Amino acid sequence: MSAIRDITTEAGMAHFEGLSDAIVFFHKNLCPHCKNMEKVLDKFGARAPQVAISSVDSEARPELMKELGFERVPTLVFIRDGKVAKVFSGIMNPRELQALYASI
Repeated sequence: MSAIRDITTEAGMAHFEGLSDAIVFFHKNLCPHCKNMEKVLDKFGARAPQVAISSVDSEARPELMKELGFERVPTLVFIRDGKVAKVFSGIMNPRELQALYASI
């Protein structure tokens, strides 16, 4: 129902271009807001077992977030069909995570 932890070795474009479904939450150790994303992604994964949610430690891979299109507040990135279908920077709730996901 949850897998939220760094997957830098499975988050490169080289296999992300060949995946079917993947979610990755970008974050930093110095971040009050990043907490909320864990709480809501837990309840999302528990309602969406077929998709896997990990994190990425963006502070220790600042080029990976940059090439994936961003450099800002905590960000949710969504892979579908062997490409990035969404990049969302900012806060969400689980009910809206479900709606965003189901819309992709």
